[PDB]
Amino acid sequence: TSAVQQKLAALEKSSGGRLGVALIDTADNTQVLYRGDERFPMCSTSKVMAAAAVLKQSETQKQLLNQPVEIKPADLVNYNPIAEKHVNGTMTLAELSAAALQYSDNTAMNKLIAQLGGPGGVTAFARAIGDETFRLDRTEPTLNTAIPGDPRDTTTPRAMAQTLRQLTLGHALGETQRAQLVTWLKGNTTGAASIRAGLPTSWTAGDKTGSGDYGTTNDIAVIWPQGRAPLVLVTYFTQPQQNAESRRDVLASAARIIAEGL
Ligand SMILES: O=C(O)[C@H]1C[C@@H]1C(=O)Nc1cc(F)ccc1F
Ligand SMILES: O=C(O)[C@H]1C[C@H]1C(=O)Nc1cc(F)ccc1F
Ligand SMILES: O=C(O)[C@H]1C[C@H]1C(=O)Nc1cc(F)ccc1F
Repeated sequence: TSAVQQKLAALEKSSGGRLGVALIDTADNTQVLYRGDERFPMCSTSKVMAAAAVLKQSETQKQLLNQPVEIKPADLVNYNPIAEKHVNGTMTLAELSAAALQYSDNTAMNKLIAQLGGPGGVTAFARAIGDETFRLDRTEPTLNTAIPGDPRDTTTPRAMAQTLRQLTLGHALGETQRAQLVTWLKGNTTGAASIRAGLPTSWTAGDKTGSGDYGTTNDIAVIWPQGRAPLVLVTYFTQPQQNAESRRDVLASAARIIAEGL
């Protein structure tokens, strides 16, 4: 095991939880992995798959993103920063995708799931792009129960890094769609204490965070340094106590360790 792996392991030991990291450097396509093949609860990081899948639909349904979707009072779940603003109104599939990605809105995510025919339809997209590891099983908010050993709504750091790469840097999506996804991720509001906090301040990043029970604290990011090829980094973290507090600082520190290890 490398120096970076030794430092990640020490970080993990200090934290009291379980840490999963995957970095892909698109320069030589080398990967740095820590518990890169263990399952972790995705929590809101799964929102990237649901949004990408609706993007995929729009490559044939050209005005899909502009379609109004009713927000009903019964639609609202535990955390709806944007959707609660449009109750007895409508938001578009574009606005829903933005709200899900940028504010982590759970009602928004449930609309995206419905648009895909259920959690199976989101998993269908993963399979359509070669990700055989991602599984989405539940809707919001129960997908965040993050129960130790539960395989539902999990993926591995290696799979999610490979997927995020294909979506934002690769050609799993049409160009218009990819660029929309990159824009959306770049404008995330929830990520300042996570991966971004561990990165040289002049790097551009887009990311999606996620949190859940068992103090589960996640972030997935595409990163663009300057004068070197982009990176994708996944940092997943979960803890033994059901009511454990969030540890975004762990993700910041994993990303600092990786950033130094380049
Ligand atoms: O075992 C697995 O995870 C893969 C082979 C199973 C599979 O693709 N199932 C599956 C895929 C989907 F996209 C939706 C529902 C499903 F049950
Ligand atoms: O979905 C795929 O193309 C890969 C996972 C393989 C598969 O057989 N899929 C699959 C299996 C199932 F049992 C149900 C739905 C599915 F899509
Ligand atoms: O965590 C997020 O990204 C936002 C979506 C909100 C959410 O459901 N998270 C969440 C769920 C839980 F069940 C427990 C803790 C949480 F932080």
